[PDB]
Amino acid sequence: TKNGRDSQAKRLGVKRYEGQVVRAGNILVRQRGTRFKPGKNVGMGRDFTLFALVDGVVEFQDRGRLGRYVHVRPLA
Amino acid sequence: YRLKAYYREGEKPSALRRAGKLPGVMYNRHLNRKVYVDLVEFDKVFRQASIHHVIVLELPDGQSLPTLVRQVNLDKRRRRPEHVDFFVLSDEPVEMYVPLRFVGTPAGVRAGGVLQEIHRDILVKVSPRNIPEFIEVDVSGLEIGDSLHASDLKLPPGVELAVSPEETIAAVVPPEDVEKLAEEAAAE
Amino acid sequence: RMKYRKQQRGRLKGATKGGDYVAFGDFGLVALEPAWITAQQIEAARVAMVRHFRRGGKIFIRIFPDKPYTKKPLEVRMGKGKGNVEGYVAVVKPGRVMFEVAGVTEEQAMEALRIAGHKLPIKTKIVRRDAYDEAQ
Amino acid sequence: VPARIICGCGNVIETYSTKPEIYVEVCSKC
Amino acid sequence: LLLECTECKRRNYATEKNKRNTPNKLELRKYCPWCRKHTVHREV
Amino acid sequence: PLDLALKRKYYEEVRPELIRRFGYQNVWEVPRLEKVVINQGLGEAKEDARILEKAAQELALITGQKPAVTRAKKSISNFKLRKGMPIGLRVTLRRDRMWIFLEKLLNVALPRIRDFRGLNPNSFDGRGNYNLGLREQLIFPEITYDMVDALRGMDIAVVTTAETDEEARALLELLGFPFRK
Amino acid sequence: KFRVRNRIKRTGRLRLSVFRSLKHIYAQIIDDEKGVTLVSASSLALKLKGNKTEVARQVGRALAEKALALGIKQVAFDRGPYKYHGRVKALAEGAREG
RNA sequence: UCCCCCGUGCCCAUAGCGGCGUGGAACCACCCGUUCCCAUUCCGAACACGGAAGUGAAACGCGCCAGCGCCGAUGGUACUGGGCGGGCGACCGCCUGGGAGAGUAGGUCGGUGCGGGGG
RNA sequence: AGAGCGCAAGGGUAGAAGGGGGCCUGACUGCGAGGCCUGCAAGCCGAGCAGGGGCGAAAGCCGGGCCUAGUGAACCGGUGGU
Ligand SMILES: [Mg+2]
Ligand SMILES: [Mg+2]
Ligand SMILES: [Mg+2]
Ligand SMILES: [Mg+2]
Ligand SMILES: [Mg+2]
Ligand SMILES: [Mg+2]
Ligand SMILES: [Mg+2]
Ligand SMILES: [Mg+2]
Ligand SMILES: [Mg+2]
Ligand SMILES: [Mg+2]
Ligand SMILES: [Mg+2]
Ligand SMILES: [Mg+2]
Ligand SMILES: [Mg+2]
Ligand SMILES: [Mg+2]
Ligand SMILES: [Mg+2]
Ligand SMILES: [Mg+2]
Ligand SMILES: [Mg+2]
Ligand SMILES: [Mg+2]
Ligand SMILES: [Mg+2]
Ligand SMILES: [Mg+2]
Ligand SMILES: [Mg+2]
Ligand SMILES: [Mg+2]
Ligand SMILES: [Mg+2]
Ligand SMILES: [Mg+2]
Ligand SMILES: [Mg+2]
Ligand SMILES: [Mg+2]
Ligand SMILES: [Mg+2]
Ligand SMILES: [Mg+2]
Ligand SMILES: [Mg+2]
Ligand SMILES: [Mg+2]
Ligand SMILES: [Mg+2]
Ligand SMILES: [Mg+2]
Ligand SMILES: [Mg+2]
Repeated sequence: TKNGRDSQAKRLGVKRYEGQVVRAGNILVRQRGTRFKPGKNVGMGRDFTLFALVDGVVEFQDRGRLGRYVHVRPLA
Repeated sequence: YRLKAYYREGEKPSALRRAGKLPGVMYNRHLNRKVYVDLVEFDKVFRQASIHHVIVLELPDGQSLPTLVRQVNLDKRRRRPEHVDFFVLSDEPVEMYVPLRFVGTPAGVRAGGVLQEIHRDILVKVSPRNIPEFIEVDVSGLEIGDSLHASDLKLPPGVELAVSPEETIAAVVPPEDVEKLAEEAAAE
Repeated sequence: RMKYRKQQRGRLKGATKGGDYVAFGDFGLVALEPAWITAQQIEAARVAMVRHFRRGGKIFIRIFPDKPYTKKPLEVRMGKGKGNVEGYVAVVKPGRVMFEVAGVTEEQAMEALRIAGHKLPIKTKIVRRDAYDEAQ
Repeated sequence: VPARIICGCGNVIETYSTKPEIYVEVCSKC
Repeated sequence: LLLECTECKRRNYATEKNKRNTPNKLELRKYCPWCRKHTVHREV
Repeated sequence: PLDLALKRKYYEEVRPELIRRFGYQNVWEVPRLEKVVINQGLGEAKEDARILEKAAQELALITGQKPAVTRAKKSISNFKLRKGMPIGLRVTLRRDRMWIFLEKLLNVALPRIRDFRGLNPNSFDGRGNYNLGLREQLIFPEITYDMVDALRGMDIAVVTTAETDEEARALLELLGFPFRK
Repeated sequence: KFRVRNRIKRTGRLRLSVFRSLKHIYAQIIDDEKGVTLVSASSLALKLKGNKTEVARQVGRALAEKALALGIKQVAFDRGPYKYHGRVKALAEGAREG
């Protein structure tokens, strides 16, 4: 045939879940676009990687129209 | 028509059916209650009954209820009724599929042709007093090639058609035979 | 037709969606067993129908072969099947209504439909219309 | 500037535009 | 294409890629050297 | 220069002629001209960007306003076009300079046309605006004979607070448009 | 439009929402992340005259004096739907003057 | 406290689409004008400044209808963690805990913050 | 939002990542908390510190391009430098 070809698995998804402590920089979610959005103490980078901006717990916001966000609710 | 209803609570919906009682439910803007007619009976009732004529339903509450079958879930795999929706009427206008009696033999069917009958019934907004045991259809001037729509109905007094005013009701399609066994063979 | 080439086999689960109610003509023919029915099978019945009752009513065929059917040519294992020898089939679960006639007598249809189920690779029952629908 | 339309047929409209010397003919007057 | 930038009156290169026939014969973009800071960069 | 015939024509003549005809209730609801767009389908000057300057500077003295262009978005392969590049002149005129263009239209442009017959009455866009074609733009005053290098065509457009063609029909007749009955 | 507002909010704190009417020029200092305004140095519908630019500048010193007596200091400026240039401009401009 | 307006966030179409109505004192819009700051691949359409008079027509604000849209049970089923049964087989069935989609009944012309002006 | 987003497909997307402009070269140097991914080697994301810059009034944004391909250990050797 002319098939049987493919690209190695990219292991993407939500890396931290709601209610996990995390340090600064922790990748929070790896993603195909903005399947999720940044938000509170949560930056994002070239690939759309979301990541903690300060240690603290993670939470997930649904906002319909506006899309889904992820934040760290800091504390120490 | 009339059929003896019963009340239902905990009983295993499935264990019921083995007994013979087709479970169901009566509900309307104010009412919603678990029940279960009897199957052998519901058959006979609903055979003629269906969802045109109303059915008043008797509970051991003596209460005669002004309801008709909103919908019935048939079980796939050899037809049978699963359970029954019973819309309690009151008096305010209510929508419902009222029949259609197509009367007269059209120009089509005569010179060979076929009774195509898109809607063997139609949905109309109406109050319970008007249970128009049917509607007439002047199907006779119809020809193979022609079709009577919705905007062409003998509407009884006080009744308003709920469907789109342009839906087709029936039509007259050609027969079908062997001027299409030769031609349908090689040509394709 | 269209779409793309060849397609998985899949299984034939419970009779689920596979089934319903007469929905045009007077009488119906319904599937008891699950099956891939071939176009050459449909069409085999279709004709057997009319040819039986000439200048006849209207036969509605409500099953339709969108499944392309593969088949390697007497060799061994290299790639997917050339396929398509039996061309296409219709996935048909227990209870599906295949054909129904209209414009006919009870004994016209109780025949036509009878013959057809013969042409089919499956066990079938015939149907009326009782009342069973959805309305109010 | 004040554009005079001395359109040939008998008329001279003092309209606005470019060049007061607007030679014309067969306008609305005829 | 292999393009290696150069500092004026000094010695320091940079990572680059000029384009073949494409409109680009001479390039003069700024940057930032180690010794001192910021100085005009010619191709060569 | 905020004044002219058509400046007042609309007012001390057409303003009340409309209040009678249709009878409003408020000073603004009354149909007004307010936007004259002038367009050119120059797929021709695809090649010569020179002839692009002529239709432009000509447009200048006829429209009494600086001209503008617009290249296409998904250009016709077939008729020598592809992407963002081509040409289509366009020049919206508003305020008073709009009027000073219109006065030249129904009192100079129309009266000297090769067998002008009357503005096609079907040209109303169901709503309250007008669009009509012209071949020779030399029927304009400033345009001299020995100057035009080719018969470039174009089409004008006039936006009106009109909400229906009847209302627009009346509003153009009243200002002065030579309708083909 | 209002793209800007999104861009500002991201920064963190203390938006100065300069609204401006054809005769007026209000101005809130909204602390988002709770949905409350801190100061509200309006203008035409407050007290001050009728000259616009000089008005804006004056209402600038409005929020200014009103602010420090509370704590504010982040110039964070909602250059709202109006492009910073004139009335809006002077506004924050005075808020800077002191 | 209450009522209307203005700026602005929160809920995310039960906010919306479309239709009738209404408010100009205030507030806001449209509005007068293009000298100044400032502006258009052309235009004071948009941005901008200075601002009589006029207007609530457009816009927007508030209401009122359910045609579209949107939300949408209950009952039942499909499916199905776990446990099993029949038959010779594609498959079919029970026990147990979970349980839809679609469809009916139905709802819906919003809910609510903080601040500001006005009786 | 079915367009567009250089190119496949996909996920994303106008409350722009898309079209147009004005100024510009951060297609920076020195680094790098902390993670994703993973047998190894490799690949990936990255706040922030310093230096000196760019656009912006400013909050701020810039360590190339909506993203995910556009590649090759080590040896040996070429050129330029301290
Ligand atoms: Mg493989
Ligand atoms: Mg970054
Ligand atoms: Mg990027
Ligand atoms: Mg970057
Ligand atoms: Mg005919
Ligand atoms: Mg309806
Ligand atoms: Mg058989
Ligand atoms: Mg009124
Ligand atoms: Mg809040
Ligand atoms: Mg109104
Ligand atoms: Mg009124
Ligand atoms: Mg008034
Ligand atoms: Mg000037
Ligand atoms: Mg109104
Ligand atoms: Mg209310
Ligand atoms: Mg919906
Ligand atoms: Mg829905
Ligand atoms: Mg449900
Ligand atoms: Mg549902
Ligand atoms: Mg509010
Ligand atoms: Mg609100
Ligand atoms: Mg009072
Ligand atoms: Mg740029
Ligand atoms: Mg590290
Ligand atoms: Mg690391
Ligand atoms: Mg950084
Ligand atoms: Mg720095
Ligand atoms: Mg410095
Ligand atoms: Mg950035
Ligand atoms: Mg870009
Ligand atoms: Mg070696
Ligand atoms: Mg070697
Ligand atoms: Mg070498």
